[PDB]
Amino acid sequence: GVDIRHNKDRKVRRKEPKSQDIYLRLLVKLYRFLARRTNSTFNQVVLKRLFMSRTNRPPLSLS
Amino acid sequence: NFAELKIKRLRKKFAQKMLRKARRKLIYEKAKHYHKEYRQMYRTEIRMARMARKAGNFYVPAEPKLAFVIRIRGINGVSPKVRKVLQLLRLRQIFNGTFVKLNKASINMLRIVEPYIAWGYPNLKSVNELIYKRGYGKINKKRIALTDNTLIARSLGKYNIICMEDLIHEIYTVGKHFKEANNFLWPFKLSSPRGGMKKKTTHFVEGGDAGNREDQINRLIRRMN
Amino acid sequence: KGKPHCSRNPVLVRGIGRYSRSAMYSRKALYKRKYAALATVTKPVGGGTRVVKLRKMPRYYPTEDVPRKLLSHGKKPFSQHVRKLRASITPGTILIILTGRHRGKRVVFLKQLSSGLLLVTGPLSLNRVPLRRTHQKFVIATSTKIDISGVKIPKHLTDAYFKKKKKYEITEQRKVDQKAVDSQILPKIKAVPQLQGYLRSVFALTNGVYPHKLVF
Amino acid sequence: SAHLQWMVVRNCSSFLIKRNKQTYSTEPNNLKARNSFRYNGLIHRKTVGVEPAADGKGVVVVMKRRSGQRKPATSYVRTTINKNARATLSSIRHMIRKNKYHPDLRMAAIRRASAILRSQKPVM
Amino acid sequence: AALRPLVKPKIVKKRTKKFIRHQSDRYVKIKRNWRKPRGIDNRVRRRFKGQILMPNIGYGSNKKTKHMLPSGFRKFLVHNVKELEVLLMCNKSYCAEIAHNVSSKNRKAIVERAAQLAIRVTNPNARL
Amino acid sequence: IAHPKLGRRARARIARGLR
Amino acid sequence: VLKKNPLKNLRIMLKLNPYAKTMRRNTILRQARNHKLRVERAAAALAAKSD
Amino acid sequence: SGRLWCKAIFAGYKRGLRNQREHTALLKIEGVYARDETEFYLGKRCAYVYKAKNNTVTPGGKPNKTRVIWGKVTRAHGNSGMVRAKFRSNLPAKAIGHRIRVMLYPSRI
RNA sequence: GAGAAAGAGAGUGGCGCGGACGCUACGCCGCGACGAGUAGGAGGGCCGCUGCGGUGAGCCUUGAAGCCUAGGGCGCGGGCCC
RNA sequence: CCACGCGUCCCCCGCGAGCGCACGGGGUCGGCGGCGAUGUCGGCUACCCACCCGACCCGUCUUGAAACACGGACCAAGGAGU
Ligand SMILES: [Mg+2]
Ligand SMILES: [Mg+2]
Ligand SMILES: [Mg+2]
Ligand SMILES: [Mg+2]
Ligand SMILES: [Mg+2]
Ligand SMILES: [Mg+2]
Ligand SMILES: [Mg+2]
Ligand SMILES: [Mg+2]
Ligand SMILES: [Mg+2]
Ligand SMILES: [Mg+2]
Ligand SMILES: [Mg+2]
Ligand SMILES: [Mg+2]
Ligand SMILES: [Mg+2]
Ligand SMILES: [Mg+2]
Ligand SMILES: [Mg+2]
Ligand SMILES: [Mg+2]
Ligand SMILES: [Mg+2]
Ligand SMILES: [Mg+2]
Repeated sequence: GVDIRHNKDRKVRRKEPKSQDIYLRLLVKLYRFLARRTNSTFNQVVLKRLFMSRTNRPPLSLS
Repeated sequence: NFAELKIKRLRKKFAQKMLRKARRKLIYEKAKHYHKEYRQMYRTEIRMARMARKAGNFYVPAEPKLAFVIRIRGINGVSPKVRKVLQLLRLRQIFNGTFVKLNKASINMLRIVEPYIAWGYPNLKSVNELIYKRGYGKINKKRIALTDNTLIARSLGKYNIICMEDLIHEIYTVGKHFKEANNFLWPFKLSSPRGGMKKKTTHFVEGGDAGNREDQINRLIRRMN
Repeated sequence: KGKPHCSRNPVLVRGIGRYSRSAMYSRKALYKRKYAALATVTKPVGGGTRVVKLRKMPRYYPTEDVPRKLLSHGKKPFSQHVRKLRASITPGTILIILTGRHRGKRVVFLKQLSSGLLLVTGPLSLNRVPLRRTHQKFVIATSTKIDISGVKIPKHLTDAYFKKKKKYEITEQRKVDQKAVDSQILPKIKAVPQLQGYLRSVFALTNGVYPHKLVF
Repeated sequence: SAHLQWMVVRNCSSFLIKRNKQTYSTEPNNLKARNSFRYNGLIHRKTVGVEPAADGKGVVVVMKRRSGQRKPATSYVRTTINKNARATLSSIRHMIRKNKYHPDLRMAAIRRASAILRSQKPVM
Repeated sequence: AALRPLVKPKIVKKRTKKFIRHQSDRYVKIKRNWRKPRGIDNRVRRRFKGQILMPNIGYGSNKKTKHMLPSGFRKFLVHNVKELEVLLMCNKSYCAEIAHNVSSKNRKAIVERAAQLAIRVTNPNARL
Repeated sequence: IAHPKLGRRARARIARGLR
Repeated sequence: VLKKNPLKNLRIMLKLNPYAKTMRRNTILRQARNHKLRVERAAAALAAKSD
Repeated sequence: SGRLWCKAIFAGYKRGLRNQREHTALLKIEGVYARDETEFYLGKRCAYVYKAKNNTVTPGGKPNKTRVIWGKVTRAHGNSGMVRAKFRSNLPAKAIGHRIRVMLYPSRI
């Protein structure tokens, strides 16, 4: 065989949001494109942050 | 107008064609100089053994610095120290094989593992046919079979390793960047030995196949390859 | 335009010329040979002149269509393959036909035709085998030859001549070619004693007869 | 808009039909009749459609005009083409190409016109 | 002749026998529809030799030749005549099938509409 | 010669001299 | 890409290593030349057998 | 007007002790009994010829009862001149110890 | 796709009306390595049952549900269509 | 011999064309032959039978079940994380 351990073989992170919101998924369709096709990593961070959950993107305040 | 655009792109295409052709002349004359170097390396040891014999003295040759290590025993029931040293030697499947340069840490790592491997000192023909027949490269942690010189040059160009025979020169004459060239090579997946094994579970001294057969590994790469 | 030469590299083995690139620079003499730098017809019609378009657009389009293949290189068509015999077959060899309705019969081999096939007659006076083609693989070649080099096989008989048309009736030129080659072969094999009885007899395996042990 | 409408119509429309591990869309102006954003006949500002005529010869080509989007009665324009098979396809080709009128599916319109004309010449 | 498809590959299937559930041959109460058996001493579940096979994923068909009939087509279950203008474009890949519950005087209308639209029907002469 | 920036004039000179 | 074998196949070997063409030219010339030399020594030894 | 096939006997399938692999016949050819000697027969068309109840076709003739399962001879086996064959459908074990004809016609001579 | 940080960048002076497929972006495609499993945990079900809101200008006395079937089939399978 | 020419200052001694063959980013033939209307052609699977190899009966509690461990004659419906 091969002596791999397959415990951590699967990265747990999100590929898409768990929301069926459609404006959020159209923002995803725009930033999938901008992150796939620019070299700037701001778009990858904004893609990963549109992917997140409500408790992972908490509201900052105006202060 | 496009009478300028097409001649500019033709000049660029001709420029990169001329660049590629000069690279191929570079690779040619480098392989020639490597052939000359291997001639001189092979005749130097014979010439010095001859001069020692005609002076009556002996000539202990250079203690060999490059081994090829093959995992001969399977996954099942392995002690954990031996497990960790095997998976630092990158011998995970059975009948894998990696090149390993020799020094004090490495020899003792090998004789912790010694019942599980067969390792020896490979010839230039062994290094050649291992890189050409089973030699693939760990590119972007994918196992891309080495079909061009660009697969080797894009990963190992910064160590002045730009073609496959230059990779062979590095592995055989263990150079400065042996770590990087060998770690570029994926662990070799050899077949089962044609003709067979005399005994898997005992050392080569004891009428078996484990352990350190010295240059009799060049009998065995030829039939596991 | 100049008259073409042939390849100044004699072929040493396949794919390797006997002369290197600098020797061939010298032999080609490139050193003194350097250099520097539809769809419409207009026809008259009795009106005016009408610009007919040849290569017209298609009338129909199928609702779903296959794509184009990838381009590969060495896959030549059959008519331009390279053709080989065995070593044991030279013109004049007696052969043992193993597969047709003329199975087992001993036969004089004539020549190697253009589509790989052998030309064949164990002469029709002897064992009723005409000018036939036979496949090289399906044939045991014995070591019994005749001095056939002084015959004139007709040049008008090839694969297009023996290839089937579509009751089969023998034409006249079949008989004429059969006679014109048998009159040259049959006295040449009556000169070897007991050879015509050999060519009339048929090969067969009896008890205690094994083809690996037996030399032919 | 168009993507906003597609994010609703993509799964819960009534023209959608899902069986036998296939999927289709039975909407009135769908070239190739399949469920896609590219070919959908309701959610675009400009759309062609290829239909057989009420007379049993030739093809009515449906265009969606530009101005009256929210006005479904004076939105579509019919043109009946009752010609030979070559000039019917040439008319559909020029109509979609040289107007630059949604050229994603000029070839799909030509296929569908040819399939209708195949079915409209008599049976074997 | 019939209506030939676009492309007709050799449909290689990995297994042709069905999977019968373990000890369906013994009892009548055990219907032969496969149930992976959760026994702790079960000779099949732990894969002995010479036993009833289990339906792993590796027996899955090729994706290019999956759900593909021996004629080269794929089915599509059709209820009325308005579900053949659907396959008007998938003429060369997807073929039509008429449902069981569909009447005769509608089935023959379906059949002649599909004969006009050049769509092959799997059961074109069903009831009559 | 054969590495791109520093061998640019060299490869250009060879390309001119090939005529 | 399908990995063709540079030890059996030849133009893959030249695609990886263009000096292998002149090494495999010079060694075929060497084999043929040494073969002619040994046949000439054997024929001279047969002339010595006749003498 | 005589025999044009060598005599061979379908000894068994290619097998281990607790496993057999039915895709490969083991053929024992009469007269050859060593690997030095089995070299002539490699690649020869072999055939298992059998009769049946109802008539089937026969090419270059009229229908009769006899039937075949063609094959070819792939590689030697053992040291006693045993050989391996592969038939285009696997042989029934009806055929154990019954005469497979092994032809001559894919000749390499 | 090409061993080499970055432009097939703009500026100032010395006849024939033609071009396949695609992109349910939850879609489609390309590379690599991998596949044991009880207790257990998780995911996907265009697997299945009963009922409700939508919908198929759905099906049905020119014969629905059910039941039987040495018939044609699909799917690894649950099952399903004839 | 993977060496190409010219013109000049120094020292020590960037666009030439055309064709063609192919050990070159995975198979093609621009090669063939037979049989076919009342007895034959194709259908792995599904019906019966034969032969070879394998092959102990399920659930369960168990350190360990084919067990001389207990439950089970056979079938249809009901039947247990709400
Ligand atoms: Mg594995
Ligand atoms: Mg696991
Ligand atoms: Mg995990
Ligand atoms: Mg052990
Ligand atoms: Mg062997
Ligand atoms: Mg038990
Ligand atoms: Mg257990
Ligand atoms: Mg598992
Ligand atoms: Mg048994
Ligand atoms: Mg119990
Ligand atoms: Mg208890
Ligand atoms: Mg107990
Ligand atoms: Mg337990
Ligand atoms: Mg007991
Ligand atoms: Mg008791
Ligand atoms: Mg109890
Ligand atoms: Mg009881
Ligand atoms: Mg129940």
